[PDB]
Amino acid sequence: RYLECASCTSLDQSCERGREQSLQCRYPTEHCIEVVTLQDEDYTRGCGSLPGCPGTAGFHSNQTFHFLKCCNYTHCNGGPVLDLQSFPPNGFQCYSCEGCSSEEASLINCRGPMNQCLVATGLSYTVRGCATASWCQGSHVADSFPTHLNVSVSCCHGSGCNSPT
Ligand SMILES: *[C@@H]1O[C@H](CO)[C@@H](O)[C@H](O)[C@H]1NC(C)=O
Repeated sequence: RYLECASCTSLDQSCERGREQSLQCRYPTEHCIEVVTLQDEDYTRGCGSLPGCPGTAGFHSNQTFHFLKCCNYTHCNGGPVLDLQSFPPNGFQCYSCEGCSSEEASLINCRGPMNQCLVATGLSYTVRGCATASWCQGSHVADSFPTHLNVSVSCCHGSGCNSPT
């Protein structure tokens, strides 16, 4: 039948404050979705379809945080608003830079499910940080890159394994 999802948008203050709003989605074609990007601060909750649902995907560096979640139960995408600090450190560290070389790259402490060290380059921006595997292997890195460049990703598991060589 229908799936009832939380609904809000950062155009409004609906994410950042208020009673939680509902929206009907067409399941199984659609699911509850929650998309976060903070550098700027874009936040949305509603209906959508991500391949790999239910699940989450995420990436953070020193100055950017992306997170996505998809799920299939009532208001599963609701609750308190997320930021990077909602996620307890997971024990790993990765090098970080924005779109960068060995002459600067600082380690950050990885949080939540973002336990892979990432390097990605777009044909020329380069980014490094902490990522989930689903972020490494999806189309998510191609998105969140300026315009329509050629994207290659490399991820590894192990603290600091994405160091600039
Ligand atoms: C985080 O980034 C800021 C730049 O806005 C920088 O001043 C700071 O040293 C960085 N710290 C870490 C731990 O990455």
